Amino acid sequence: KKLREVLHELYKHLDSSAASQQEYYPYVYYKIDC
Amino acid sequence: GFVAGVINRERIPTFERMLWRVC
Repeated sequence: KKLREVLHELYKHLDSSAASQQEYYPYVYYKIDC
Repeated sequence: GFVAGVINRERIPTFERMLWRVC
């Protein structure tokens, strides 16, 4: 969660303009599990 | 050519942001 905020800081400037986020992130994400 | 919609400024911010993120 802290990483969600920090990576928000490190990836918001990719778009530089604005950025609910939902799965609309400024990064391309998927999950891997058991 | 490029088809142009018409909306009444009801919910343009959220809708257009959703368009920008979806595709």
